[PDB]
Amino acid sequence: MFEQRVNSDVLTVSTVNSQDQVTQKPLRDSVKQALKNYFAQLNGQDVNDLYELVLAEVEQPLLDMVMQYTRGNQTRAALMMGINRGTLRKKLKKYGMN
Amino acid sequence: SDVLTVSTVNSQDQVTQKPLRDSVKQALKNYFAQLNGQDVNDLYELVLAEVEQPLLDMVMQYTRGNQTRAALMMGINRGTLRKKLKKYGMN
DNA sequence: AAATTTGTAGGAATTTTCTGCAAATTT
DNA sequence: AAATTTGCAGAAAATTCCTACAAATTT
Repeated sequence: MFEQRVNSDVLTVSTVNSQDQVTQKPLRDSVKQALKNYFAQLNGQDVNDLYELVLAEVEQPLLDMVMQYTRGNQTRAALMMGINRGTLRKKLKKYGMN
Repeated sequence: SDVLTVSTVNSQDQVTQKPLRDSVKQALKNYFAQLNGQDVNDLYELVLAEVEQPLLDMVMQYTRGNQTRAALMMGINRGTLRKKLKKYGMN
């Protein structure tokens, strides 16, 4: 009765294919494509912060959404993110989301 | 100004960048919509796993398997990098 | 009025980083 | 032959979690 949903198809993005068909593709692929374009627009400059870069680029919307979902409730949000409430405040403050 | 973008196409077949953060936002909106008050429990690890894997994969490709360069580029410790690679069975 | 959340902080638990070196690999 | 990387591990540093409670807010 239940068809398998693979971990990569849990967070997906609408894409358009060669037959103008709208299909869900993994978020993984978005991250992959962004990184491929990032490397391509690098031209040998030195990087030392790529993890923090990506992490910010991904943490901000996550906090935005879980806060919208919990209607400002940091405790449910923390419980739902699977992180400590203090950690959540830290992150929120880090991104000016207070 | 935006370093991490993806390519989008509109109805006129014009291609345009958009921040990765928009993708993440869309994916989460779809996620929250799809579940009806079912409990979400470990969402941070979820997303973090969904994002760390293609990152490791791409930086390891870019550094041709060189963990030291990968780790330096990413700005984390070589041990941390190894740990993460083990975590996702990329070793 | 009662239940929940919020702000806060000291301490414990865990994770990351630092240092350093023998062995293996790449150059 | 030399330089770099790898694998590893004990310790320091940093981060996250736990605990607990008064104050504030929501139900």
